[PDB]
Amino acid sequence: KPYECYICHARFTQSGTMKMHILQKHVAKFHCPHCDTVIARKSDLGVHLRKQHSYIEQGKKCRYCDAVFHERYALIQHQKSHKNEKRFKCDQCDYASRQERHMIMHKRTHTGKPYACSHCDKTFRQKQLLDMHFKRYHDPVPAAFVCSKCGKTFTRRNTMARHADNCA
DNA sequence: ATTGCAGTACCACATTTAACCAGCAG
DNA sequence: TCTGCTGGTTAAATGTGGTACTGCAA
Ligand SMILES: [Zn+2]
Ligand SMILES: [Zn+2]
Ligand SMILES: [Zn+2]
Ligand SMILES: [Zn+2]
Ligand SMILES: [Zn+2]
Ligand SMILES: [Zn+2]
Repeated sequence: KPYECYICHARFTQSGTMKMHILQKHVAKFHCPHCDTVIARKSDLGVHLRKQHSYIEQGKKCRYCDAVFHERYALIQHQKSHKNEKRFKCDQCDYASRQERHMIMHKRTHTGKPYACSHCDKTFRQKQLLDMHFKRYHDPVPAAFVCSKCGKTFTRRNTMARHADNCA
């Protein structure tokens, strides 16, 4: 199918689309009257505001918040007020978590320890991350953390680092 | 010197979603 | 030709999560 584009030899089925390629490469508007976005093609602006800016009859709720919105753009934009913010406040105590998983663990301290070692009568509140009890006690290598140059060893980086600050 | 615990930092992997783009009917 | 739609394709942001790390207080 013709017709080849002269500067760059597309490759287009119909002339109108080819001239569209000359316009795109080979720029253009358009700016959504309501939001600050810009769209390549006008028809794509059409879809943008048939999807972001149509009145939704039953409002949607924020994932983190109690705000409802009847506009999609308004809804997402709001969820912005929640990004990189502590979005999971805790009812019993004033601790807040950016991620829910953490909120669940914190809860456990208030609502008491369902992780249990197979080999021992030990229950760990947090997730497996405390089944590293398993590595230490049911014992397949603690980390060295060597200082320089005194060559001393520490079981923890931070302590070693502090020591390294003033050593000879 | 240390460790366990609660909670954070870091960094990688999986998901979503909104514009792109070609082609099309009217 | 011209205009407005589409469905499927493409990446950037964000959710998800593993884990090493930390600060605190035994
Ligand atoms: Zn060209
Ligand atoms: Zn808009
Ligand atoms: Zn909200
Ligand atoms: Zn709490
Ligand atoms: Zn055990
Ligand atoms: Zn040293």
